[PDB]
Amino acid sequence: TCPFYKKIPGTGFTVDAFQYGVVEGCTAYFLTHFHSDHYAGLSKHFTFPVYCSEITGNLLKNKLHVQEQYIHPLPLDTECIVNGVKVVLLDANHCPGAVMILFYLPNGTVILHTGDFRADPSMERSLLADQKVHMLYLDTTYCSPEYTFPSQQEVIRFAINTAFEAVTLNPHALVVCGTYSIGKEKVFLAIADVLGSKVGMSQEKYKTLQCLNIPEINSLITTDMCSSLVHLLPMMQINFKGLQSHLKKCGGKYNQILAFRPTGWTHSNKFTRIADVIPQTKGNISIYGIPYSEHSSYLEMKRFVQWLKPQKIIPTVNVGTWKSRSTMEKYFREWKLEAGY
Ligand code: NI
Repeated sequence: TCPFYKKIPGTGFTVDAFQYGVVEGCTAYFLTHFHSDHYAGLSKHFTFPVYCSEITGNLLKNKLHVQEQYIHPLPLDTECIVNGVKVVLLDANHCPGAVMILFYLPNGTVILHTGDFRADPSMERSLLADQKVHMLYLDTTYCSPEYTFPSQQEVIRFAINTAFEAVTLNPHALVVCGTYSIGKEKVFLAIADVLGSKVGMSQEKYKTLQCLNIPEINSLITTDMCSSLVHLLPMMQINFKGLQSHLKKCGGKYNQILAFRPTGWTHSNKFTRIADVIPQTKGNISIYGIPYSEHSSYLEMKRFVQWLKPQKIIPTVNVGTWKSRSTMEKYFREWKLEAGY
């Protein structure tokens, strides 16, 4: 049965609700982004209207074989009308194609659903600036003050500098980057760019990336692993055994692996700046865990909400324990008292 925080009141709409069969009273299903926890249940047999971004639509058609007639892509930053309700899709600064949704209800209520997001001050100058929001359904993934992390830019600078130095010192080193879903493409693309290489990957992963419009993609990615010194592997293979084996598969082209595991958060951020990060090493294999997040830090989230000043906040993450729920509600109270709303 569909939870309440996936239902938009005063509409026949749901958000990221495909794993519950036919939702009672749902006339249109919105999908914020192409991550499995959100799309789970879509397939070729789906025959209700799905509203999403252009990129998300491309992925629905090609990867899941959803039929074209049921896919309704909307342009960003554009007032559109769905079953008589004005809607706008806004960039969520999450993975490619990820959106937030603004709903303008017939009675005058305005609702923002963030989907998954990484709050940024650039959002303070989109269509949000111009009006009040009565209800915010908020991505609360990292809603606690221990979750502090660097900017994506600082993390990429660290990665590029590390990889460039390693391959310069040993031209026979291979760089590996882990992946488990779309998102975090900048990690591997920025590395390949500095080394003068393409990123080699499986045919299935190549086809996924080709679905995303990213300009100059024929230009940065390939299925020819032999001609590439940056390889993309499943995140599960980013460990000493998986990587020893990969190295075996390369037929003596390389004698060393430097691997990156972009993670959300790790407790080393509580004690260590980006510049201080060091690898785990075993033989000729080093693994760096880097804090590349596509979700708001605590402070990013706090600033977004104190700017927006919603009348009611509905959390969409960490809602399953009484202790988590209580903790988040206590922060929301603080934020409201400090900002004067
Ligand atoms: Ni996500």
